[PDB]
Amino acid sequence: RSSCFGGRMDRIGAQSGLGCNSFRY
Amino acid sequence: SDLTVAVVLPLTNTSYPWSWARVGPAVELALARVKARPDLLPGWTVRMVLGSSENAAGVCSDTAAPLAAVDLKWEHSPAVFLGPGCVYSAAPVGRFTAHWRVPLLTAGAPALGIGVKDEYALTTRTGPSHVKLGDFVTALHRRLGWEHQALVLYADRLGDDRPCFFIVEGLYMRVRERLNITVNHQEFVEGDPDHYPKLLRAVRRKGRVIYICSSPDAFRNLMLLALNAGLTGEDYVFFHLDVFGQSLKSAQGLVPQKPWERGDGQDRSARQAFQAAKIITYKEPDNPEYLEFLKQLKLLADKKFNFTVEDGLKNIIPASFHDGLLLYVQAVTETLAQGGTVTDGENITQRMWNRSFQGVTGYLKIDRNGDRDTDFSLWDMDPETGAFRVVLNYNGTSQELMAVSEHKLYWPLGYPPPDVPKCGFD
Amino acid sequence: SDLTVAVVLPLTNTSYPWSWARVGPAVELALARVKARPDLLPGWTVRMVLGSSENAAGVCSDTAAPLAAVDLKWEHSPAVFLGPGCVYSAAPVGRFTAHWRVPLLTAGAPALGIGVKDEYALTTRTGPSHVKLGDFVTALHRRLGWEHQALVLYADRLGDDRPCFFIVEGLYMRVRERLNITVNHQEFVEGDPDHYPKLLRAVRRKGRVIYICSSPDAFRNLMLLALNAGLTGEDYVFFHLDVFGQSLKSAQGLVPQKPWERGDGQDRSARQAFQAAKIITYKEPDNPEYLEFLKQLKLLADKKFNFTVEDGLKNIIPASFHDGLLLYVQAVTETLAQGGTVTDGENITQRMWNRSFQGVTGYLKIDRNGDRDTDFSLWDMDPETGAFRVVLNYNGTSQELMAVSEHKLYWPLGYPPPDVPKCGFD
Ligand SMILES: *[C@@H]1O[C@H](CO)[C@@H](O[C@@H]2O[C@H](CO)[C@@H](O[C@H]3O[C@H](CO)[C@@H](O)[C@H](O[C@H]4O[C@H](CO)[C@@H](O)[C@H](O)[C@@H]4O)[C@@H]3O)[C@H](O)[C@H]2NC(C)=O)[C@H](O)[C@H]1NC(C)=O
Ligand SMILES: *[C@@H]1O[C@H](CO)[C@@H](O[C@@H]2O[C@H](CO)[C@@H](O[C@H]3O[C@H](CO)[C@@H](O)[C@H](O[C@H]4O[C@H](CO)[C@@H](O)[C@H](O)[C@@H]4O)[C@@H]3O)[C@H](O)[C@H]2NC(C)=O)[C@H](O)[C@H]1NC(C)=O
Ligand SMILES: *[C@@H]1O[C@H](CO)[C@@H](O[C@@H]2O[C@H](CO)[C@@H](O[C@H]3O[C@H](CO)[C@@H](O)[C@H](O)[C@@H]3O)[C@H](O)[C@H]2NC(C)=O)[C@H](O)[C@H]1NC(C)=O
Ligand SMILES: *[C@@H]1O[C@H](CO)[C@@H](O[C@@H]2O[C@H](CO)[C@@H](O[C@H]3O[C@H](CO)[C@@H](O)[C@H](O)[C@@H]3O)[C@H](O)[C@H]2NC(C)=O)[C@H](O)[C@H]1NC(C)=O
Ligand SMILES: [Cl-]
Ligand SMILES: [Cl-]
Repeated sequence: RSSCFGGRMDRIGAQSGLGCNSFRY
Repeated sequence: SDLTVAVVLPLTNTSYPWSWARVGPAVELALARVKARPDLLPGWTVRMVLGSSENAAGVCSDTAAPLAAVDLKWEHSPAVFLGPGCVYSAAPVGRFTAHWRVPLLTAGAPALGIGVKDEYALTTRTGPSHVKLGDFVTALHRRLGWEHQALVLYADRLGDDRPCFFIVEGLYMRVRERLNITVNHQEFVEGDPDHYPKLLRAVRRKGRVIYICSSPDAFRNLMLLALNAGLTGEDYVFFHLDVFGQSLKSAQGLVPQKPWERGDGQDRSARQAFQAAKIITYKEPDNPEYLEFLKQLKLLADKKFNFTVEDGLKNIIPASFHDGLLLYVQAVTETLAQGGTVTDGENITQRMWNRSFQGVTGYLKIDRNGDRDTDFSLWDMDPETGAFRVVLNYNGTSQELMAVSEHKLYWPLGYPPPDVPKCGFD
Repeated sequence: SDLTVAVVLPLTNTSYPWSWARVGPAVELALARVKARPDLLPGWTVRMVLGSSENAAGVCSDTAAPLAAVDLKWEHSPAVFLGPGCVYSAAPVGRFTAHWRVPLLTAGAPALGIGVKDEYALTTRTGPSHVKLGDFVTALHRRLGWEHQALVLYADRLGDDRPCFFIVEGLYMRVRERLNITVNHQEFVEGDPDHYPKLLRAVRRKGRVIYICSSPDAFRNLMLLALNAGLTGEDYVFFHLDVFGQSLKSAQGLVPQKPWERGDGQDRSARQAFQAAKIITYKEPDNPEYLEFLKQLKLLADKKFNFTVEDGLKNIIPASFHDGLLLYVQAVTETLAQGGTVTDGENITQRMWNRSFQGVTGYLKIDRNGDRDTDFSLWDMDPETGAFRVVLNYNGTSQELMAVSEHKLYWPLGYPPPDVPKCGFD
């Protein structure tokens, strides 16, 4: 598991990160 | 001479709010009311073709659902799709129906990205949206002085539709869009005890206004540990993002409402803990048409679906499918009334959008974006009895917080604690 | 009597390593060699039906590709699918073909989740995988004493296939699976200047062994800023995750190789900065069959595809489509040779899996998981001339790091700097 990586491959799950460490969004 | 409505929902699994055993009779009710109305599609015999969104294991599927969509599209060439309600089912079907120029209606699919109607064109959401949760949280913060920092904890079950992720995503993005405060977030796994030291540590390091999206028991255990570690309502407030009220009984009977009660000898401890806890849910519709709808839904589902529809907030999903269907039939009839056809997807959709409507759920407003405004209730406990009751109500169209039955928001310090502690978080 | 091969790739857009203008002639070459081989499917006339994975704007689509897959499946009932190479195209098509019990072959789709063959059943990857990049990074750390901490920076263009995200996900998951060291990660936006103070600060706060997946210019600018801020090879090492060697010319000519050279008067500064920089790429195949394949690929693409195939690492994708196709044709012939049929997807697939093969890319090994082992080169600059050259090579099947042409890995201190600084990061 991972808070940011491994969660499906649909653009619906990449609209905010939210588990990830990002400067965007 | 007849309208073809394609349905892609769970036809066999009856665990989802949008399962067919629950949506099917609500849709049959809406069709039977279209017949009895001479102002809604007079003469058209609206037919329905069904397609299951669930895979072989019986859970909703990012594969079975879009396959079902293509299969109904070429076999029946429908004018409108109904469902799916799962996010990962609805995203591919939504993109198909957008490409096919066929309107899509659903009371599910509340995820942030479905709202990008530039992509999910002619998708109309008549149920809740998770950005609408962010509107409520925004209004709550504006009305309570929290304008700095909040912490969000959320957990899902591996392999589900990730409902808490999408809930938190909608709250997070909309709230930072409108308040630009610091929203810390953390994912955990409910069954993994390693996370509970980590969560409790993050609770007392990353926020004091704390939203938690989890199961009732996880939220309960988290509260017990927060009391055991000396986190009380004088410094912390724990909102449970329980939009379907899973931690509560139905609003019909079962008086009173006790989520901290469990029968494990910890109930006395849990009540003292839950003094710092408030529950955010969808609002139960008030209007008497809703209660009459519930009676007819229960009858028709126990009749032609062999299913027992129990009371609860989840019934607003079949009720909204029902309302959305009627809202659509009227829009078609209006399009026909000006020379259009049942396939003028864009014309039909724009008649439905930015429009108020009266349905069994009462007043329902489709916003400019094609999404139903969503009303929320805030539950709080009575320090005398300990039971939880609605004390605040949020009208999603007007974005107003109205007190409910002259109740007040309980605070151990007489007023809400600050979203930032004394001399910083250190 | 004949074999139907369905293709879902970019038929019009020629910007992708797996575009048809480049994969098409390499497949034409592989079919022509199947004809000339009396030991590969004797008598069968292998036909090809094409379907474009790209949408109306001409980029690879999570919608056009699965629609194309359904359209070819019902119109031609193929026995095998070729492509897509984009992750978001390949994931839905993969789930369809898994459900259809049809084998899938692609030299693209390198994302971590395609590796879950429990879901993407009968998907065989004959090109690179990003978990294999994690294998290489693992072996690199084991051979250099970095067993504590690394930092990964990555950036994508909004609306693309997120190649750097998936690169970093593969590296991240595999490296922590095998080494369990702390891998810090941070996403940025290349065009947003606000991020560069944040990145430079995170560079000197979150790691000293630093991997960056970005465009060549972003990596260059980051290096320039790191030198300007006093970050040299005595404490920091910056690996550029440039798997297709975009920051380098082709290995055929263009001697020498200078990625820091740009012609903006900063080139003298960039060279001193790039003293701390090394480039990780796929390995150029050595065997003379590869060079002969390149010549025939260039001839056939300029002939029947009106496209000019230039030299570079990207040509390993069409070469692997070619090789995978032959590896599949042999597997069918073996299945036919024991009474099987062309539709025995599981039998055909298991003959391909856990199998070594000889193709134009040389020795290629399909692992137990259905994924081709991937070899990587490490580029380093010569402190005398400043040009970059391969100094280390990774064999993905044997997981061994072999020095190249008696070169040494350049270090300003004579040995690699520690992955943790003196008295902590403070
Ligand atoms: C959440 O906030 C929403 C935003 O204000 C509320 O919407 C309002 O809803 C009311 C009715 O529910 C609606 O009132 C009028 O709507 C008609 C359109 O303007 C108007 O023609 C009506 O007037 C007629 O009927 C009345 C008797 O009812 C007569 O006295 C009049 O002479 C006339 O014949 C009706 O008054 C508002 O327009 C509407 N506002 C907006 C901005 O849409 C929601 O009701 C509220 N929900 C809850 C549950 O509180
Ligand atoms: C990356 O590492 C891989 C793992 O070790 C290497 O794989 C090895 O590849 C070699 C050839 O490239 C292969 O050698 C033998 O393969 C046959 C199967 O065992 C065997 O029958 C062959 O033997 C025959 O031919 C030789 C002459 O070539 C005769 O002398 C023999 O008597 C016999 O007739 C051949 O020797 C290894 O088996 C294979 N190892 C594994 C574990 O798969 C890759 O080659 C390497 N790649 C690079 C680019 O370095
Ligand atoms: C009706 O739908 C229910 C929820 O969608 C479903 O409950 C869940 O069932 C799944 C099995 O599909 C359980 O989980 C597992 O999922 C994968 C698939 O095997 C495994 O690899 C995982 O490790 C995990 O064990 C869920 O835990 C379970 N959740 C709940 C709340 O019950 C029902 O089984 C469905 N029922 C029917 C008849 O279809
Ligand atoms: C061939 O494919 C190329 C890459 O897939 C593509 O380049 C890219 O084109 C897109 C436009 O589709 C550019 O971006 C934009 O994407 C959306 C859709 O409009 C916008 O909302 C965004 O804001 C963004 O502007 C990319 O920037 C661009 N990238 C590169 C590296 O060029 C080509 O256009 C494709 N060409 C043909 C003929 O199909
Ligand atoms: Cl669904
Ligand atoms: Cl593709």
